[PDB]
Amino acid sequence: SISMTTKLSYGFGAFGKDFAIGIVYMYLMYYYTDVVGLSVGLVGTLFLVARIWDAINCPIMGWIVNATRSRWGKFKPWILIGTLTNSLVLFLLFSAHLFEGTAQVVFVCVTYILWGMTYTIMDIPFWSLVPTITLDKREREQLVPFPRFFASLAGFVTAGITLPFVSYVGGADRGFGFQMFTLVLIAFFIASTIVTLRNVHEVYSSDNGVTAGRPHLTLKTIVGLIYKNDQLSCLLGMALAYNIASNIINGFAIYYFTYVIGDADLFPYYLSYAGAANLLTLIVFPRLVKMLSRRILWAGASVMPVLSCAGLFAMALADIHNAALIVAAGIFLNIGTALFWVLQVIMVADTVDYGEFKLNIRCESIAYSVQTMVVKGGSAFAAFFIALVLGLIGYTPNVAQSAQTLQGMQFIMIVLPVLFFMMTLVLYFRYYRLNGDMLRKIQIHLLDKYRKT
Ligand SMILES: O=[N+]([O-])c1ccc(O[C@H]2O[C@H](CO)[C@H](O)[C@H](O)[C@H]2O)cc1
Repeated sequence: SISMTTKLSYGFGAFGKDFAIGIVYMYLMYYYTDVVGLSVGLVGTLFLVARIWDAINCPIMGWIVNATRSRWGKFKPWILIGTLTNSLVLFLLFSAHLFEGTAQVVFVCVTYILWGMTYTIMDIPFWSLVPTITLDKREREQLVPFPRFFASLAGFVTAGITLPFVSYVGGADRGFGFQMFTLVLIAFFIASTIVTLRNVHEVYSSDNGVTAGRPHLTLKTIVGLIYKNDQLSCLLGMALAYNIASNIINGFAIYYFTYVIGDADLFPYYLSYAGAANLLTLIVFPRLVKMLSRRILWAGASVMPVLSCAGLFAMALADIHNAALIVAAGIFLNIGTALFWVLQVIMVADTVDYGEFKLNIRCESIAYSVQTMVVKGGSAFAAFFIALVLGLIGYTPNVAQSAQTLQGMQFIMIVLPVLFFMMTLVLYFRYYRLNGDMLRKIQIHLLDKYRKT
């Protein structure tokens, strides 16, 4: 039994954790372009460089978390530090409207990077608590839905309430409203950190005496344990492919809603229905993973978005008008993404257990470093592939193109995510082994091996 209290406290921790970044991810473009007034090229270059640099930084944070011998634990201290420092840096991030000229181009450039690193400090260790809470298949299956559901809910309520709050509190001074809302986020986020730190207790931590973890390891060694843990490498590839495809699809949606108005008030309906789908499929995930195989659910996680892509491909070939097609594609995609995230967290935990099984080392921090690194690098790589595709199609001037050229660009933008999803499902079914009796073997081997000295 995982104490219902620990489940709920981890859920609220995840809520506060993703409620502090959803605003950034979603409206930092709007803030920096519509409020601060910075060139879109500057913002894009900064975002891409920062994602690459944060992805490079992630394994560094994993090494840091692994080598930290502390009282609270090897995770909670960095969780607290990252939470507080990232709260401060988020407030500073959205306080950019105050400065002007180079002074703010530096400010914006200095805060943003600091916002990305700081979050890493708390992001890697937080999820590293999943493997230490339990080692059982079904207990993980019923543990992770709580945090994933709460994170998704944070994202959607952010989308719903952030603009109303800014308009009501600040009005003309939209930047003041943004930073006041940041304060709301900080309150929820710090309270969530306190809750998770107090009520979540580590059982199978690498800082316990019976575990096989070695604190005094090098950065070369740790990053090599990604390659040695073939299952973690397979997870890296799969998650990178899934993230690249999901980022391409989300960019398509951003263009087809922001630039192409489509129909008025289609985006609110789409967002509401898609959030319902996401949160519901997260709520029923234990029942589904009992009824259907975990493998079936991963296959579905990749396939359902592919069905969305195919449907809206058909819409591209025909008239791009059906709102039902759009909202149904969103529903399918959100079901898939929820399944993916739940299964991915469980799979990172399974990979740390398999690392102890094979290499005789327990490193949670590195597996979740791979998770976050892949989140950043998927966006970066999706940008790279999109730029390659657009340059190949002849959009590299970005001045004016044939309508047929634009439609073919849409077609390719649709097919590419499908290729990446096929990559992830193919790689999962060809190389991944931690799903069945192997999971039980690793669990029993670890429990039996957990005998002092
Ligand atoms: O498609 N998006 O815009 C998008 C949504 C959520 C997100 O956050 C996830 O990746 C983070 C990595 O820093 C944290 O692991 C966090 O816990 C995850 O929920 C990242 C991007």
